[PDB]
Amino acid sequence: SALPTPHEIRNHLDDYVIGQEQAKKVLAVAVYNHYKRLRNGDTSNGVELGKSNILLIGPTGSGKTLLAETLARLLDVPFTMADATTLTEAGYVGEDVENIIQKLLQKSDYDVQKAQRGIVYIDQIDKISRKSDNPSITRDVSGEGVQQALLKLIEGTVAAVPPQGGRQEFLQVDTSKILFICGGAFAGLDKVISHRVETGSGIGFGATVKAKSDKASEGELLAQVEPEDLIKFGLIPEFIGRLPVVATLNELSEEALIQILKEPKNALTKQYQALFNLEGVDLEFRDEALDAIAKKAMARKTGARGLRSIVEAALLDTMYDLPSMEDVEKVVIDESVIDGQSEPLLIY
Amino acid sequence: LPTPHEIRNHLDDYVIGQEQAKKVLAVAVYNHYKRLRNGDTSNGVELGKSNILLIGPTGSGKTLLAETLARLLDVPFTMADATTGEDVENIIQKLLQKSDYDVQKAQRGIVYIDQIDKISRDVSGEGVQQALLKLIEGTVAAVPPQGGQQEFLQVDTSKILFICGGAFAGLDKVISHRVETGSGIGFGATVSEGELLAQVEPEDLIKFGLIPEFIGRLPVVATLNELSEEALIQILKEPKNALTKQYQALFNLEGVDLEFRDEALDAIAKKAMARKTGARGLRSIVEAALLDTMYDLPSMEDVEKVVIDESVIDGQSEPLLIY
Amino acid sequence: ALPTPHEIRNHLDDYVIGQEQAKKVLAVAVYNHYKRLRNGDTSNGVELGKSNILLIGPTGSGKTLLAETLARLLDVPFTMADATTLTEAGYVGEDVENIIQKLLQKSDYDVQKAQRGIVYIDQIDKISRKSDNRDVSGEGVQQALLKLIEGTVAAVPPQGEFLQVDTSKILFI
Ligand SMILES: Nc1ncnc2c1ncn2[C@@H]1O[C@H](COP(=O)(O)OP(=O)(O)OP(O)(O)=S)[C@@H](O)[C@H]1O
Ligand SMILES: Nc1ncnc2c1ncn2[C@@H]1O[C@H](COP(=O)(O)OP(=O)(O)OP(O)(O)=S)[C@@H](O)[C@H]1O
Ligand SMILES: Nc1ncnc2c1ncn2[C@@H]1O[C@H](COP(=O)(O)OP(=O)(O)O)[C@@H](O)[C@H]1O
Repeated sequence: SALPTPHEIRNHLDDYVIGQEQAKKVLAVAVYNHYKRLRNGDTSNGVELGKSNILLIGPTGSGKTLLAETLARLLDVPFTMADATTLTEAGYVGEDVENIIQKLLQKSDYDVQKAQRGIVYIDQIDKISRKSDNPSITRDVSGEGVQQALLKLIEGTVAAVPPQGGRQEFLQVDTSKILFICGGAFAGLDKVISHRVETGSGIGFGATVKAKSDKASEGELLAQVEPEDLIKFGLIPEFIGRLPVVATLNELSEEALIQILKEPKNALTKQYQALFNLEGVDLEFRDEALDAIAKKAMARKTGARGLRSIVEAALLDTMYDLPSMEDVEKVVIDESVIDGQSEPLLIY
Repeated sequence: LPTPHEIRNHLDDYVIGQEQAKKVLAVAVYNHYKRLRNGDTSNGVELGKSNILLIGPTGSGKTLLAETLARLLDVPFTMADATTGEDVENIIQKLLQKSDYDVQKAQRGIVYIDQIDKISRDVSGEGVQQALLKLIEGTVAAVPPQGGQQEFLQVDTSKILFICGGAFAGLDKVISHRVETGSGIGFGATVSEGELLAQVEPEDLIKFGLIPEFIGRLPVVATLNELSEEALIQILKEPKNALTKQYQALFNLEGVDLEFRDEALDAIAKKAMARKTGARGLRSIVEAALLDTMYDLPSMEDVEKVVIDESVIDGQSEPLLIY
Repeated sequence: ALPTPHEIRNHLDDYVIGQEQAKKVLAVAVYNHYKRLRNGDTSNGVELGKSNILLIGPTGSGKTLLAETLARLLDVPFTMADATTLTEAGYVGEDVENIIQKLLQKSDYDVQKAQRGIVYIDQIDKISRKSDNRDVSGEGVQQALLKLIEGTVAAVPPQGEFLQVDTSKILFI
């Protein structure tokens, strides 16, 4: 009945995530502390055990969704994944907040005692930010109105969930023990933080001019974030209080992309290597081709998500004639193959 | 069991004029089912799925490639539409009808979507792309088996392949300025589109309106640029299920011969292109022409053969009869 | 050889006036329906296109009249249903299977004679999809008719076990 440690869970994620050290510590410590809180259940000397949610921040295609999915594999309690862009303020045409709890029970097979001990994740949280700039009569619903509904959910209270797909029977489900991991790529947040921190100068002659912001520093700038910086973005102070912990994820570097195709077991290189291993054929991928693929990805400003297009576009012809081909034991791909000038060398 | 070369020939029998698209679907479907025969038991655990994205004009045979492929492969297949807040559960239950409410057999089925560009730029517009993201990656949806037990069956969405079909409008202008040349308005500046679509990339799709997260799930790309005029004639002659052969077979049991000269088929190509609808707007041209002939053919006696001329399509003349 | 397209148009002219083009279309589809069932799927042409009818016209144009006048001239039974009272999931309003039940009453429970029957529906616009305001009178009803039109078998209690009655051979208007 031994629970996993923060070091053990961190090593498990290293085999599926690359280039994110500070964020791994938060999820490991939070998930570790989560098991302890639910396990004790105000039975030990420690009475009224609190809760601490997590707020992930990082650019697009940085790996936020990856940590949420890979973590659920080793996680014992259930896990779900939703989006807040479709939520509405209790009555509009779009959606209801309790739909999140409905998807949670599907993973737990309608086990209330087991669902309360589960974990929940939210994606695209930046879309919830104030839209109208200190709103007017329009009564923003997609924005501010959504945060107010979540306030009680994140803190803890009973709710109502349809049993088998309704919209006259509702079951109560507490949420004080349920954890939430909100995350969404924020747009323009770097500008807001930079403008606030690095400026103490007027435009006139007498005012002194502070020399700062020499480099962009996207990774090091988000580290200096604070709740007041988010208020200018559009978030409410009450909502930020429900999410005390913060995590800053750095963008992807060129060399980082090479590691993603070699270190993790789910790398596409290992997938295609195993795709031909069943056929009794070997595969190879030289460094001359991997570094070039990273340049094509950054050139297209698509990131690691749009990386399969570069691989499948090259091996399209080879995969077509490979099944019919016989007496072929190994295939070698070169940098020229990625450009398309040459064809991958085949070993008979 | 099949091979890319074997499936290419079968597709060729019912489809023509699209050579590059055949190799794309062949290797894709081949490796897709390979993962089902052998899953995570090999060293390459958690083999990811490769979705497919078709790009071509309307009536360019986008639906036939998915529909005909489904017939060849003994697996279920349904047809979805981008018009149908989430409204994503209807697509799952729609597939179980053909599969007789089977979990494993349905999971290996394929699904097709039409008018995928209609949502690019609200819960029915851009809100649909965001919802599909999880569907095109893997999830489970409740589906009442038989309609009703008070229970539901779980059907993963990682094994089911998706083919997002559609026709992008104005995409040619986006790629021209980015790759070929910035022109169209100047004097020296240059004032088929198919060749341009081959050089398409995901970066151009972002300016079109699509979401990069949505495009990342579909690395495969297909270019059903256009259909040739002769191909239309071949479409009515090479496929065994051609409409020309249907009417020919319709009158065979009646004991009357039918004919279709080449000088009459070329006119149908002009009316088809004039409507900018492709092969879908073909029966309207045929059924509207043969309506007069079919109306009085049973009444007429001692007629063994019928000939349709080019003038007949226009309607100015009457189809020649043979006694 | 009871039906003649040249004669069927002459008979409708007695009871209907002002629609010459529409009368020609019905004579072709109606004649093609029985011409097909005379030799079912035995010809060389495989995957033959299904023959159905879609009447579209303004008010008082005679849509409902053609359905009634046709049945009188015709021998096979006829039914006149409506999409306004149809519901889904066995609700209190009505079920799609009721259309098959009424057909047998006209045919006196003759499956061989019922498969060659005609079907007519009015106010098809009512089942048109609408944005969410549950909506039972909509897409759900269309799905039942779609699987029913594409050809299937539906349970029918004989005389009020159940009987299976194919529908790929039954016409729909
Ligand atoms: N650190 C990483 N290591 C390996 N693969 C990664 C990493 N980060 C991103 N990826 C790849 O990018 C894909 C998408 O990751 P996501 O977590 O969705 O990125 P993202 O920043 O969350 O984008 P969003 O959620 O739309 S803002 C993953 O399935 C991986 O293939
Ligand atoms: N072509 C016609 N010739 C003669 N009388 C007609 C014609 N069409 C309609 N009528 C008259 O209108 C009455 C109703 O005809 P209907 O077929 O119900 O018209 P309708 O347009 O089909 O109505 P709906 O909207 O389809 S229920 C008939 O009983 C006739 O008196
Ligand atoms: N290359 C082709 N060969 C044979 N038939 C074709 C071809 N392209 C289109 N068709 C015809 O077009 C019809 C399907 O059109 P569809 O693909 O649904 O149009 P859209 O893609 O605009 O929905 C089929 O009946 C098919 O016979």
